[PDB]
Formats: sequence, structure tokens, C-alpha cells
Amino acid sequence: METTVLVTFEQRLTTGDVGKLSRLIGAVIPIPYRHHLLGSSQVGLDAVVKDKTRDYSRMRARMREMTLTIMRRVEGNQMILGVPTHGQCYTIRNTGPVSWEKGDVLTTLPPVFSGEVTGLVSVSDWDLVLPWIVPMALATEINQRMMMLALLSLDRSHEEVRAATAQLRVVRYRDATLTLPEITIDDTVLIDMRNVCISLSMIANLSSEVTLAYVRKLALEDSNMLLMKCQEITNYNITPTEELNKLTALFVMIRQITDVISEQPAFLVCDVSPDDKSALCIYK
Amino acid sequence: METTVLVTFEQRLTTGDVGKLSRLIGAVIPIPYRHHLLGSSQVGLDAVVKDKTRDYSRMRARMREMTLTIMRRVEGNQMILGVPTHGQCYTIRNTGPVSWEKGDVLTTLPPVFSGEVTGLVSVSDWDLVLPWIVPMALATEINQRMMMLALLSLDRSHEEVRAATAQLRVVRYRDATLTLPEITIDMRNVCISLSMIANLSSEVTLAYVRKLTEELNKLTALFVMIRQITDVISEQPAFLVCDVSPDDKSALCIYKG
Amino acid sequence: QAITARFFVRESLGEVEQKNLGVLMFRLDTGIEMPSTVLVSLFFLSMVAENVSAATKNTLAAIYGREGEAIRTWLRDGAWRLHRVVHPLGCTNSITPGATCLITCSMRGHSYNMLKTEIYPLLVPKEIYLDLDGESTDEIRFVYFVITYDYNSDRQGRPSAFVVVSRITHRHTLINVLRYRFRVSRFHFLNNSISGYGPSTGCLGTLQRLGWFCSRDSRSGIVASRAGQLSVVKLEKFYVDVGPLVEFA
Amino acid sequence: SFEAIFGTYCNKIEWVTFLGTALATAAHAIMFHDLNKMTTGKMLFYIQVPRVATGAGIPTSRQTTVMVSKYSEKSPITIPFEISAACLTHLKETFE
Amino acid sequence: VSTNNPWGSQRGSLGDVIYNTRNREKLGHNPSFYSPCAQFFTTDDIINANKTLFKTVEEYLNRSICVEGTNSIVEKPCRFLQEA
Amino acid sequence: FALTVVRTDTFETDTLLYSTKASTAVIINTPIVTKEDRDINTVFHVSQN
Repeated sequence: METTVLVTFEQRLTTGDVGKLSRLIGAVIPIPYRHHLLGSSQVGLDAVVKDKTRDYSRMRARMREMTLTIMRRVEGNQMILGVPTHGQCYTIRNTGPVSWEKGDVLTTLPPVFSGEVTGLVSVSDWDLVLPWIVPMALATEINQRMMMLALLSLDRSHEEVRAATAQLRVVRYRDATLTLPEITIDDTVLIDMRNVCISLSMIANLSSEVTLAYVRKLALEDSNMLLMKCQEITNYNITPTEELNKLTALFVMIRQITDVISEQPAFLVCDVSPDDKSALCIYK
Repeated sequence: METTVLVTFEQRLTTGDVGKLSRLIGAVIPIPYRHHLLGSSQVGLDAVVKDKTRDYSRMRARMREMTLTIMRRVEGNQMILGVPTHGQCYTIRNTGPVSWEKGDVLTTLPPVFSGEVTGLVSVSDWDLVLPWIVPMALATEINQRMMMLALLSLDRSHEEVRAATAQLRVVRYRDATLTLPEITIDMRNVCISLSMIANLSSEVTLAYVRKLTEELNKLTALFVMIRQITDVISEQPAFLVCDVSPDDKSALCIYKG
Repeated sequence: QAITARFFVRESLGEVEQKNLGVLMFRLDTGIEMPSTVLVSLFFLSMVAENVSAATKNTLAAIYGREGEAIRTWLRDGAWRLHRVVHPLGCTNSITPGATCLITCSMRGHSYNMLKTEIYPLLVPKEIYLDLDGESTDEIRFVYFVITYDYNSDRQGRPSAFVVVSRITHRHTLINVLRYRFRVSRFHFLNNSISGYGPSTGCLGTLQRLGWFCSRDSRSGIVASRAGQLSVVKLEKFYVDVGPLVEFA
Repeated sequence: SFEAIFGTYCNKIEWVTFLGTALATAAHAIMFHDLNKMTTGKMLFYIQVPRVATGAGIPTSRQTTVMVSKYSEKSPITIPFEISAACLTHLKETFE
Repeated sequence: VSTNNPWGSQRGSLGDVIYNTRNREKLGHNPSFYSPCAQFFTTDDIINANKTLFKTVEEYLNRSICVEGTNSIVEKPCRFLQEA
Repeated sequence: FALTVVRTDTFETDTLLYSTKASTAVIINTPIVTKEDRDINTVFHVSQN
């Protein structure tokens, strides 16, 4: 479609604002249309961070339907959002509150959801809140706990669900403590949780009896620190080709059930600056 | 034209090693990081095959997390490694045993000395073992046969699944075949994860079928194993050949991720 | 800037394409050891996909299913389809009216006649194309190739395939909008999935990116050759980007 | 007319020469035009050894000249340089 | 004196296996939780430091230029196996 | 029990670096300018080996 976006703010930027645009001009914006020229109300997903129902499920789904840019060029009021051509190296400043674990896939974070911060400045009641770039494992965890803390509610009491979210909705990681968004009991969670149930009911048969009894007869052999918690939580066949088809189908089920809680890969980082503020990044 | 990272050698260079490198001008190189420094200790899958406790899943995950690079030239003790960029047309080399056909999707795996050992320019406890550069579905099937070796390998005590592992044991592709190593703690923890998925799939969703903190504990110990087993499947194919040079020394490719 | 590759195509597979350029070509190391390495037309995999109704299926099988029912559909129809065996590479350049067909298939870019006078459209046949479309589209609709089985009898029963064109770029939202209308396939898919206790099946569907195209100049149409007419859909400025084989179930 | 006065400051970065530094007396600078032909980082040193001319019965066995090879050590200086061509077009213009 | 404690004599102890990375990775551990006695209760950074140090000293004295044996200045007494 | 407890501390160290006169000779490439296709920020990669 389009690779170099010109964006005009129709609102008012001052001396402090043209100073503060420089740091955001490191950062990243999703565009709704991928035009050369787009309105600043559309630029960014801040238009629907004020969805009043306010579900991270739909923040997630709309950034899945979005496409990222890289901000550039504080000249006048105009914004050069270079739509990054896939597989090229670009500098990206951080607003995600982590040092990004240099050497990993850095990924899109929809609305932080630990407080509603104003991203750039509040002019004309509009801020520029960008997706925060947190790594792939942290994003997979942050959607994992999203599904988990509503998975408990189908078969357990909702007060016990609240008391267990009181632990497990604060994510424990170095400089990465976040509070999950008072987890949305929703049809959006339902339509994929039912497919999680489908995949687990299918691995209930794609499971070989060898694959059942591997831990159960390795614990009879020796010990491992996984294997103790795995103890807690004639007889066999000689058809390895059908077991290969079992493993193929099982791999499809586990990759499907992982991509349930595993969102899109994004920036693969070339060089993080030594103050950990700017990252040369490839592979959108 | 592109990004270019230099290697300095601690070794006093052998002219035969320089000749083998000048044969391997077109090769591909495993590298941890695109800092412009590279030491010989950093360069190579020597950095993978040094802990003989460790096995093929972490071999593959190290080759995922570590930078895939193309050999360009050698200048005395320094080595020029041009880091490829997605979309450009590059000459690379077939160091693996598998032959290459045109158009094929091309994929990094670590090499295995189980029956098909192929050493290199090694001097002073460092080899330049280059990864097998192998087709995509073949790479996935190598890993599938490895995980079923680590699953079925416990029942060596029975003749039946002993015969099933010996029946597996072997991966055959076009015009180039190879054996496969026996796992009787990377693949062990991999199949600990697989066996937890297999056990708990008949254990955790039975009251979800009828509708569609204990449960969080169980599904946590399910899903983190699910993540750790999914991360070592998606093969991230490095190249995509336009034309193969005959006798399968080299191939002009386009680079992917 | 585009990358193209001269390929061995049999002179008994160079047709159609040679009449009217623009097709997908898949490669495969198949079961017979003497002709193992074969490249494949999109019309040639249409006679393997069940979604092409048997009249149109045997119509293009009457075009060049002579080669199909020689060895090849006995390796695709007869020997059961995997998505592994076939891999998409793009749209043909270099028509090649030579002795042996050497068709220079593109890898990435807008498939073009040389000299920039003619743009090669992608001819996606009708029954594999239309039925998985999303909304009304504007200028950068993306093409995805999805093989979708349905479990009937022989641990898979029947192979079938689709060419889904959608603006929805993302993987998981795209597989969820597949799961919208593929509830039937996952019914009988669950049925033989719970039939296989020890034996196995192999899962439902496999998605991959193929590129994007002009999509407002998109229209359907028809070609005609030996063995008659063939109603297809013409995708004009078809950018090519073969994505990863991403399976769902 | 103006109301508010405006005094600011834009300092000039101090030009530092490598070859004029105290670092330069560790170095021996030699610049090329191109480096394409003479690429191989072999550098020989034909080193003379002074003869001790005492009457110890033996002289030095030769007037010995030892050629010790050394390997070079390359390093690129790759720095980005952005100039606004939307104002460099006014260097193109320079009209009246 | 030979040793200071017979657990510090041999393997199978609280340092020589439990602060060792082999039985530590049997027991599971962490990326960033660095143990300051692990650098000596592993034999790995003993043997690698000794081999790099011995070959770099031998190539200092083959000359009587060499680098990559200078890496012990970062981990300097902890590649000297001395407990700084 | 006695215990020996070990402390990895870390030192921001300033170092001396002495050389001789002609210790290392440098050869400097011509400052080659690298120009790419025209995008709005027309960067030059100016480089010398």
C-alpha cells in the first residue's frame, strides 16, 4: 500500500510539546488505514483506548488488525511515520518499562492496563498512547494469565477467583510488574477457551499411552525437580508411523493452544543503546 | 553494502585452515550477537556443543536465539561475516549432508554426529561446526523424530517399543540419509512437558466439556509446559533458494527469518 | 528488485499457464523414485482439492489430468494429500515456448512481463477462491492459501483446499474467522480425532500467506483451452509473499 | 513590535583531531586512496640485528635479517549523517 | 594440609555438586540469580580459565600479537581461581 | 557450622594505557560516503575501513 506516512496534528503543539515529540519519534504507532496522509485522531489506537467497556480482548483484537509504523522527523507539526518495510533495521525508543532483554523478539503490548497514562501530551483531550514494546515471552505470559483468570471462573466460585487473581494478576518479573485489567469475563475469551477445551479433549486421545506413562515410569526410575511436581500433577504398541501422525496432530494442537495466548511476533532487535533507551530492530 | 562483523583469531593460523576457509567463502556461520566484535570462542556451534549434558531441543533454541550469518571473506586472522538482511539475494553453501533442489525452503538445524560426523578447521578446543542447512518440513520431521525418541526411549525395557525406537532411529530424505541420536536432560525435560500435557489433557477439561485455585495450579503446570514445547517447533526458515549451483556446493537464495 | 527462478516444468505441465500466464506452482519430493522432484500448477492442485466440484475437477483433469492420472494424482488424489508435500512459490514469469519448459517463477514482487508492459495476474480458480472471503475490500486485500480437510473414513477421508482472500492480516484472528464457518469440519474432525485411539489422523487446516494484490481491479472471469472453458478469478497486481505453513485445528 | 526578549545559546562542538591528540604519538598514521588490491593483511618486517663485534672467537653466524610476518587488524568507522534535503534544495536554488 | 573440609575434597557435597551447574541444572535454576561461589564450585570455569591462561602464557613465551587471553581481567581473580 | 560467604562485587575501574611511539601503525581508508534510495530522512552512512 504505502510506506511513508505524513501525519498532521490538527490540535495545538507548543515549545514543550515539540520538545516532547522527539522521544516519541523514537517510538511506534499502529495505523488504521496505511495512507500517506492520516488524521491524528486516527493515528494510534488511542481513539479506542477510551472504549468505555474497556476490554484487553478488543485492544488485542484491534492491534491484531492494525499495522505498526515508526515515528520520525519533528519538523513543524508533521510526523513521518515510516511504515517499516519487513526485514530492515530501525531505531526504536522505549516506553515499555523494561530493558527488553537484548537478543529477543520484542513485541506489541496493547494498552498497558496498569493505570491509564497519557503518552505524549493531553492537547484537545487527546494523548498519544502507543502500544508498549515488551518481549515475546512477556506478551505470551500477559495473555496466558488473561485466559487463566477467567478459566477459573467456569468451575470455581467467583470469590475464590477474585482471591486467586489477587495473587496471579500481578505479574512478577524484573521491572515488569503489571496488574491484569480486572479480567474480562467475555464471549471473546469464551470463543477461544472452548477451542482450548477442544484441543485438550483431543490431546486426551492424541496422547499415547507411552506419552502418558513417560513421567509415570520415569518417576519410578529416578528423580528430577520437574518430575516431583509431575508426580504431583504386551502393554504398548509398535506403530511408530501412526505415533508420528499422533505427534504431528499433537503439535498442531499445542501450537494452536499456544497461539491462543501467544500474540504476534514483532521487532527482532539488532542493537540496544547502552542506556537501554533505543533499539535497532528488524523483523516486524 | 550490508552489515559486516569481523572475527579475530587467537590461534596462529594454519595455511591449510586458511585454505579450507577460502574453500568455505560461501558458507553460513552461527553467531551469538551482532556486536561488531567476534572472538573465536563466540563464533561457531562450538558454543552449543560444549555441554555434553545438553541435547537437541536446546541446540535448536540456541540456533534460534543466535544470529544466522553468511561467510564473506577472510583477511589474515580476521574473518568477514556479512549479516544477511531479509529480502536480498545471497550466495550460500550446503554444509549439511542434505542435497538442495531449486525453490526449496531452507532452514537451520544444528548438526548431529550420530553416524554422519563431519568435522572442520578445529584447532585448540574450538571447532567451526556449521549448522546443517536443511529443508523446512525435513527439519520439523527431524525434531519430531527426536521428541518421539525421547518419548518412546523409556520402554527400551520391552522388546516391542525397543523395536519401535530402532524402527524410528532413521530419517530418510531425497538422495541423502542420516541416523539419529538415542536419548536413553533437554529432551528429557521436553518429554516431561509432553507427558504432563498428555496426562492432564484427560484430567483438566472434563468439567469444561459439560459446560462448553486447584484448576489454576493444574492449568499453569499445563500451559507453561505448552509454551516451552511450542517454542521449539516453528522452524524459522533462514533461506529460500532461487537457483542451486550444480554438484550442490552453493545456492543463490533469498534470506528469510 | 524482484527475484525470479527458472524451473524445470514438464512440457506436459507447461500448458494452461503457457496459454495464459499466471498460476501458483508447488514443488514436491513425491513417492515414485524415478520422477520424485515435480513442480505443480494451481489448476493442477485444484483437481486434488475437493472444493472444486467434480465437473470442473475432471474438466481440468481432461485438460492435463492425463499426466495427473498417469502417476501424479495417484500420488496426490490416490496417495493421500499432506500439506507438507506441496509448497507454494508464486506466479509464473517467462512463458517459455521452448523445447523443454523452463518457467521462471517469481518469488516476491508484482509478477510482470519483462519490459514492464504487461502485469501478470494470478489466475485463482473459482471454487478454491471465493467462499472464504471476508468483507468488501479496499486496495490491499491479502491472499492466504489454506488446505482444509474433513475427517470421513481413511483416517482423513478426503483432502480439500481453499484460497482465502482477506484483509485480516493477523494469524489468530484469521484462524478464528476460519473457525467461524468451519464448525462442520471441526465436528467430524473431532469425531475421527476421538476415533483414533493409538492410530492417528493428522489435523484439520493449514494456513499460509501468499501475498496481496490490487483487489479493486479484482474481478472474476474465464479462460478456455483444450477441454473447454474454466471459470476463474483474476487477481491483477498480485504481489507475492509466501508465508509460513501455519496449521490450525 | 516585540514584547518578550529572547536570549538563548547554541554552542559549537570542539573539533578534535585524532592526529593532533596526545593519542597520536602512540600511532603511525598512513592513509590510502583505496584498499581493494592490497587486501591481505600480511605485513612483513625485515628486522636487522646489530652485530656485537667483540673478540669472543665467534662472530654472528650471518649478517642476520629476520622477516617476521604480522597480521593486520581492520575496523570500520560507520557513522550516520543526516542532512535535510528539503533545505539542501535551497543550496541548490540560491536564487535572488 | 590437603583440604580444609572433606566435602570440599570431592564431588557430592554442597558446593561441588549443588553449587555446581551440573547437579544445579538437574535441580533447576535461574538466568539472573548468579551464585558467587558457583564460579569455583563448578569445574567448568576452573578448567576453561586454566586452559585459556596456559595457552595464552605459552603464546606470550613463544614470542618472548596475542590477545583473547586478556579476558581474565574482567573476571580477574575469579579466573585466577583464588576467591578474591 | 562455620561458613565462608562469598561476595561478587563489581568495580568501575579507570585504567592506564601506555604505548610506545610507533606502537601500532594505522592505515585509514578514504571517507567513503554511502547513499541509499531517497527516503525522507536521507541518511548517508559515511564510513572508513
